[PDB]
Amino acid sequence: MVCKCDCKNQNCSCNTGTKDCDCSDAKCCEQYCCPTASEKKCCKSGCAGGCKCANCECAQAAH
Ligand SMILES: [Cd+2]
Ligand SMILES: [Cd+2]
Ligand SMILES: [Cd+2]
Repeated sequence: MVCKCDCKNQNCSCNTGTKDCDCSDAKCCEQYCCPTASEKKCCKSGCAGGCKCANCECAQAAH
């Protein structure tokens, strides 16, 4: 329920893009791995860096 910004990620509804907590309408304060997963859910949320999903910015070869 809202991230209130000031998270441990980037481009996650904060003072660096959108207005304030605009990402989704239920969750956002998650621990993403890549910038293409913050509000793209390009990969399963929870990746603490270097996951495996090649479909995301982490690489290029599907997940
Ligand atoms: Cd991932
Ligand atoms: Cd990803
Ligand atoms: Cd990743």
